[PDB]
Amino acid sequence: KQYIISEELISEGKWVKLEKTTYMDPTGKTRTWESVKRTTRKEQTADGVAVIPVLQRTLHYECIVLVKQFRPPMGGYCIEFPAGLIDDGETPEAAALRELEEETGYKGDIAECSPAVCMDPGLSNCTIHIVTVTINGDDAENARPKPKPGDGEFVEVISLPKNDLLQRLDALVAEEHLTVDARVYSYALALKHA
Amino acid sequence: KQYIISEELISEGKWVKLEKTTYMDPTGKTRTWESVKRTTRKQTADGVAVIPVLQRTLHYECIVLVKQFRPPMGGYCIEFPAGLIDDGETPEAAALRELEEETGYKGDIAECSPAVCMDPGLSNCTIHIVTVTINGDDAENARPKPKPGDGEFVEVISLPKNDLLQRLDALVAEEHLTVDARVYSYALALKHAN
Ligand SMILES: C[C@H]1CCO[C@@H]1C(=O)Nc1cnns1
Ligand SMILES: C[C@H]1CCO[C@@H]1C(=O)Nc1cnns1
Ligand SMILES: [Cl-]
Ligand SMILES: [Mg+2]
Ligand SMILES: [Mg+2]
Ligand SMILES: [Mg+2]
Ligand SMILES: [Mg+2]
Repeated sequence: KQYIISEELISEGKWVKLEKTTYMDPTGKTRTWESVKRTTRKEQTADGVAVIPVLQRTLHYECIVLVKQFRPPMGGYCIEFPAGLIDDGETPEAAALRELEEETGYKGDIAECSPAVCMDPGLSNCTIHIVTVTINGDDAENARPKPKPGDGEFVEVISLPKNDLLQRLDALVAEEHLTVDARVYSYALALKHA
Repeated sequence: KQYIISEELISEGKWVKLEKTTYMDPTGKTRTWESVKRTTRKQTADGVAVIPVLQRTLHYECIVLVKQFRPPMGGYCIEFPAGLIDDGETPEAAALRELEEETGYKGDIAECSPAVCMDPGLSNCTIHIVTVTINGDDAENARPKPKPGDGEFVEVISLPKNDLLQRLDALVAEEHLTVDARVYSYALALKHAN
C-alpha cells in the first residue's frame, strides 16, 4: 500500500539534512513527514556500524566493551557500543574491526554481522550494521590496548561483565550521571530477561 | 571537561529542527557539530518504547512487535511498540497506552529504564524502554483491539522469544523489511546470554 511520492530538501548542512517527505498513506491519501538524513551515505549498505565486542579471557567472566564520549547533540557524556561511519568502499566487517581498534585498542575477530538496522525510523533514515566481534584478551596484541582516536575523537573504554551488565550500567548512571545508549540498554535488558 | 558553549538554530520545522552546536573539546579547542532535535519535548524523554512479553500458558513466550511504513526510511520497519510521551504523562502510562493503541494488548509494567539515547551522534532524542508483560490468557487480551491514533497504520507481529533473532532474520530475508536496532540488539543478547 504505502510508498514515497517525493522528497523535497528543506535544509542541507555539511553532515545532516532535513527533508520534507511526501508519501501515500494506505487509505490512498497523500501525507507529509519531516525526515532527517545524513549527507555522507554513498553506496554503503548502511551509514555506520556498531560493534558488540565480547572480551574473552581465561578465568575471567566475559565482558562487553563499551565506550564513553561527549556527544554534542546530547550536551553530555554517553555510554555506547563502539561505532563509526562506514568509509566509501569499506565493508561493514572491516569498518567494525577498524572502529573497535581505533576507539578501544582491541583487535577483534568477527563473529557475526547483522543486516542493516534502523536507528530511529520515525525521525531518520539512518542505519547501521550491528557487528558482533570476540576479543581474545589472552593474545599479547590485546594485553596493553592503546586507543588511536582520530582528530577530535576522545573516548574512554569501559568493560563490564556480561553476567551483570544491566546492574553495572545502573550503577554508573547512579554515580556519574550520563546517558546509556538505547541499544546498549536493550542488549543488557535481554541478558537479564534470558 | 567538555561542554556546550552555544547553539545556533539552522532550520525549524513543525516536528524537527537542525542546530549547529558549538562545544569545547577536551584540548581547549572550540568545535562545531550539526545536531537534530525534536520540537515536541516538554518530559523525562521524548518517547517510550515497549518491550511486550506476551505470556500464554502452554505456548512459547512471544515478544510483540509492530510493522509500519516509516517515511524517513522509505519502507516498512519492524519495531517495539512506541510513541511520544504526552505532556504530563508518566513513562509507564505512555507505555501502556501506546501498547494498547498499537497492539490492542492490555499489559502490566515489569520495569522502566532511565532515559536512554536513540542516536547520540545525530540527535538528542531519548526514550524510556518499558518492559511490560501481557497476560495472554485474560479475557481482555483475547481478541485484542488496536486503537490507531490519526494516520497510524500498524500491523502486529508476535514472535517467539526463544528464537527471536532467527525469526527476525527470516522476515528481513523474505519480506524486505528493516528491523529496528533496539529490537535487533535485544534479540542478539537473547542468543548471546551464557
Ligand atoms: C510523533 C508522530 C506520531 C504520529 O504523529 C506524529 C507526527 O505526525 N510526526 C511527524 C514528524 N514529521 N512529520 S509528521
Ligand atoms: C559523521 C561523524 C562521525 C565521524 O565524524 C563525523 C563528524 O565529525 N560529524 C559531524 C557532524 N557535525 N559536525 S561534525
Ligand atoms: Cl519479563
Ligand atoms: Mg565512534
Ligand atoms: Mg571512531
Ligand atoms: Mg508509534
Ligand atoms: Mg500510537
